Amino acid sequence: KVFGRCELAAAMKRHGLDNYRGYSLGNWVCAAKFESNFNTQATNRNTDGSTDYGILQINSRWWCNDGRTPGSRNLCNIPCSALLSSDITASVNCAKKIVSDGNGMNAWVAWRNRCKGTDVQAWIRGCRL
Repeated sequence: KVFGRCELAAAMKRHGLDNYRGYSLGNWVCAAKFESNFNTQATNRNTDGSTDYGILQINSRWWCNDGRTPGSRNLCNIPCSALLSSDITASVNCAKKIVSDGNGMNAWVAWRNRCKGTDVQAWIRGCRL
């Protein structure tokens, strides 16, 4: 599913991401934009052989099982394919764990490089939330 911007913001808000570990909603929407272009089915292979899955491009090295990332963990206790569903529940719950791991949103390199320090509130401008 490709979410609309305000559609995704609402879903993220419902699932409790708005100010989760202090990160306003627009941080999460901005991250989603640059990680997946709001596409739940997005996948990307990393150089180390791990793969990123879903709207927030959650990596199989640590967070989900895909059966093909040697020596990896599955800390969200989910198959990586759950991260591609049109229902973002698994992506959001897993993101909660990731952002809690000590580096906050810096865990998402695109957030650090493209969102951090910008006017992220723009991402939710005009949305009925």
